[PDB]
Amino acid sequence: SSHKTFRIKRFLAKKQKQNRPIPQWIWMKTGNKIRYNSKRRHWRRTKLGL
Amino acid sequence: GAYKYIQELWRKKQSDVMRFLLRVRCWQYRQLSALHRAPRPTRPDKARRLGYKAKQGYVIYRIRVRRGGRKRPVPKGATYGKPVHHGVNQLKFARSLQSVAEERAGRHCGALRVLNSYWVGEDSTYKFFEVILIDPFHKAIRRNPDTQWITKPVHKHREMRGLTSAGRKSRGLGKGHKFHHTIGGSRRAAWRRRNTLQLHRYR
Amino acid sequence: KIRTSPTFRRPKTLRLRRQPKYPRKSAPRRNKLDHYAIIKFPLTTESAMKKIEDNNTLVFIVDVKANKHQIKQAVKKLYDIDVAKVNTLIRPDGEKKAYVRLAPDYDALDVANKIGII
Amino acid sequence: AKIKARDLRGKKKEELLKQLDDLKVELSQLRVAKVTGGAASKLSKIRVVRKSIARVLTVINQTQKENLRKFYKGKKYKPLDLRPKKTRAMRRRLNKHEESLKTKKQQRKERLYPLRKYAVKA
Amino acid sequence: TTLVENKKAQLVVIAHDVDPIELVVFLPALCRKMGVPYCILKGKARLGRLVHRKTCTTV
Amino acid sequence: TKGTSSFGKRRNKTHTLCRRCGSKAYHLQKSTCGKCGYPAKRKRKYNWSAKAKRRNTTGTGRMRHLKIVYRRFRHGFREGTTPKPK
Amino acid sequence: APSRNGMILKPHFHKDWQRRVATWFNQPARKIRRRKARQARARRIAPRPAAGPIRPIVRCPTVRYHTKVRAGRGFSLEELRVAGIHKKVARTIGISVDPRRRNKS
RNA sequence: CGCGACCUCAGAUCAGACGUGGCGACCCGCUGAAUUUAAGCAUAUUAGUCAGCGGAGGAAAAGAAACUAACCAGGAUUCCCUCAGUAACGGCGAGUGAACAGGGAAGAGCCCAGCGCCGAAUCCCCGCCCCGCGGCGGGGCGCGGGAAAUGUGGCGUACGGA
Ligand SMILES: [Mg+2]
Ligand SMILES: [Mg+2]
Ligand SMILES: [Mg+2]
Ligand SMILES: [Mg+2]
Ligand SMILES: [Mg+2]
Ligand SMILES: [Mg+2]
Ligand SMILES: [Mg+2]
Ligand SMILES: [Mg+2]
Ligand SMILES: [Mg+2]
Ligand SMILES: [Mg+2]
Ligand SMILES: [Mg+2]
Ligand SMILES: [Mg+2]
Ligand SMILES: [Mg+2]
Ligand SMILES: [Mg+2]
Ligand SMILES: [Mg+2]
Ligand SMILES: [Mg+2]
Ligand SMILES: [Mg+2]
Ligand SMILES: [Mg+2]
Ligand SMILES: [Mg+2]
Ligand SMILES: [Mg+2]
Ligand SMILES: [Mg+2]
Ligand SMILES: [Mg+2]
Ligand SMILES: [Mg+2]
Ligand SMILES: [Mg+2]
Ligand SMILES: [Mg+2]
Ligand SMILES: [Mg+2]
Ligand SMILES: [Zn+2]
Repeated sequence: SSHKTFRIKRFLAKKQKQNRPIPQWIWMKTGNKIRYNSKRRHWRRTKLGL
Repeated sequence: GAYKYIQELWRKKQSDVMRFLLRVRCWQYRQLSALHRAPRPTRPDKARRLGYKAKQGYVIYRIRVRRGGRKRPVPKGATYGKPVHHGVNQLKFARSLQSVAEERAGRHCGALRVLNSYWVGEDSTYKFFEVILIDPFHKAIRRNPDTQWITKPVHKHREMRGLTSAGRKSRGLGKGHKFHHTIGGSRRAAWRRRNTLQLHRYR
Repeated sequence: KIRTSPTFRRPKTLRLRRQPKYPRKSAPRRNKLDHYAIIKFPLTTESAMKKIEDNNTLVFIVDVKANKHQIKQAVKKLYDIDVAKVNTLIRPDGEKKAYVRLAPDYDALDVANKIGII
Repeated sequence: AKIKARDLRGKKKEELLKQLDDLKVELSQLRVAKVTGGAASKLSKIRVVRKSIARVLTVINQTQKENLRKFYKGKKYKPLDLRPKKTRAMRRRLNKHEESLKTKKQQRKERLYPLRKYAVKA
Repeated sequence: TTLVENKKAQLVVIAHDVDPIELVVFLPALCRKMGVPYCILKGKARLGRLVHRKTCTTV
Repeated sequence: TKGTSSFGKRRNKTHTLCRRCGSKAYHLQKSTCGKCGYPAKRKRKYNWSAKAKRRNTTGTGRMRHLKIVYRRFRHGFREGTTPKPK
Repeated sequence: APSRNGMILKPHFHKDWQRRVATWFNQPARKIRRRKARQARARRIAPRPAAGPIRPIVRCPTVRYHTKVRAGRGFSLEELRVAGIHKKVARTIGISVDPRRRNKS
């Protein structure tokens, strides 16, 4: 909604920042088990709660 | 000493003098609120023999308790179960009215500690008790060796765990053949000891 | 004396002022949102460049706690420039973008070269 | 160069503040370089500048509160921050004197009948 | 009361308005039987002004 | 009209996020939290849900003060002094 | 269901006996702890007897046991004053005292 | 009328303190079922148990007889073995069910009120001086202020005491 509140806007800001993929240089560490970000979220599939 | 004379006076409650005193005092207490500090004990001798001293740190609260039994807080009828549990009216509460009194007095005055309490009046619908309370942080108390026992953390909230005289009179504890069901800490401790299998390593 | 009203009302008593015998906390809290932590760094995007070249403004981003008065005071102290007005918006990323329009007698492009963004 | 908290203890509060201000100015310039796109050298040095900020502020705070404790050393009433922060129960606990002082009756009993040291033949 | 029942007292002054009356209600009869003269005086405040305290029931 | 066409009228929400536990269980007309009972002073907690007790308890969060308390208890709550200067 | 000749039994296992079963796997640990505490006490009281104060001769109460003697609680006040030890000095020199016990014979 | 005590009762962002909430394996106090068994079921059983509420500690609770006994008598409390699946309870059905004595672990006893006698001989706080200080205490000085006779302290408590 265009008529947001401040708490909700901060919440959306944090998850918008979280929704980025993984940097490539981490895939090259010594003890690395991570191959892709499994906590991704698409705006149409998963509806974020709220 | 006058304390003895006051003691027989208060043991002659059916006398016209004490009856007049009790009637007037009961009327005044009823007109007052339900939980208020008294300026000083109404029965100094009884307070002294219950452990009250005329020192800074001992306060007295006069409190009022509604009289009667206890009905089961179940909706209109409908005690859903077997007929042995359909009763709701003639039930009685395990603790005494004096215990309920000092319990709620100590709950309201949370930073003080309950010593004891005594009966000052009653009518058909209320009972009036005076409860002795001690401030465990006043230095005239903390510096006195014979009364700094109550400043220990273990004695916090005596009246709610049932360690004062009124609560003790209802836990069914005592010496001898009359009190077999409480050997050990309490009734629950006795039950726990009796209903427990001891499985030794070799049986 | 006499009572002309049938209502007893609580009499006006005397209320003393605090005369504390020791301060509650030892020292005043240090001002953490000061003129250096209040403005973080200026934007250097194409939109910001167009705004500084045309509207004679500057574009910064700040933390969400700053007022427009605080922002303009900080800009005045750090960059010794007079400020006409401030427009703020909380960006969807989370910071507070601030458009600071200068007094006409200063030049936004010159101030930008002085600061180092261009 | 390498600002370290051992040659900063002997200084005076005014040049402490001035040095802090200079370090803050340098940090602001470094952040400007970061956002505009700068050298890995500056991008690395921003951490050093931040830690210099941290240790200068630490020295200031430590000296200030140390002088403040020295000031409140003798007085009976002192701020809660300067009071000892042990656990709440330990602050509520009886103090060392009154947990030791005893009644005249039983100290008289102790002096009249002290506990003896004995042994029994086999 | 202990002086009166030892008959060591020569007269007893009792304040008239002790707020539990029971602390003194027995005292006139005891004083009579011991034969000690007693009087009832207005004001425990002014009676305890004799001593240097706020209040006193009997002197 | 019992299902699919009645699912379309769901457009205003009955719960929001609350200030104690941050879960989306704060009923708006009751103005209470269904998970912690926020307006009440005491935490909502029951013994018929061991899982619910485990989901948020003392060992779950950050232990910001309590782990420091542990580390200090291992030495006896020393104060005032510092290790011997070099 | 009952079967051919046998005994009819009454197991008291109809409560929830499994939520409270007291096992004894720590019995050796408890014995070791008790004896370590015993040794610590014995060597904190350096020259004094390990078993504590002396205790008096006692008959057992009932008819089943009234032919045997054992150790009592403490020495009574009457025998203590006959022997000439003081009430407050007996237990400071190592003599147990109990003021509750009579002396019939 | 006014002034002054005292008693009751208010108001303070008055000076200095204290409580709230969390965890909750163990503990203390209330409240408290129904599945189930009885080959049905209503008393009984499940069970003073689950769920519910309140309150602590490093353990808690209990505890120094208004006891057990009937002996040639034992002697605070708590725990273990036994007593004992016993005396007893029970549509005397299903089922339930202790205690004394005996052997061990541990071992520790004490204080008031009241009755009395000592010139309130008692306690708290403020200000000042010296000392100590991260458990705010020691000494001295205040014709400093209060509490207290509607009872503080010393002696003293059933084993008697003065
Ligand atoms: Mg959709
Ligand atoms: Mg009950
Ligand atoms: Mg009774
Ligand atoms: Mg005494
Ligand atoms: Mg609604
Ligand atoms: Mg709770
Ligand atoms: Mg068969
Ligand atoms: Mg204040
Ligand atoms: Mg019941
Ligand atoms: Mg059946
Ligand atoms: Mg069946
Ligand atoms: Mg059926
Ligand atoms: Mg039935
Ligand atoms: Mg039952
Ligand atoms: Mg439960
Ligand atoms: Mg609590
Ligand atoms: Mg604790
Ligand atoms: Mg205890
Ligand atoms: Mg106790
Ligand atoms: Mg006794
Ligand atoms: Mg026994
Ligand atoms: Mg057998
Ligand atoms: Mg049963
Ligand atoms: Mg036995
Ligand atoms: Mg032994
Ligand atoms: Mg006395
Ligand atoms: Zn919540």
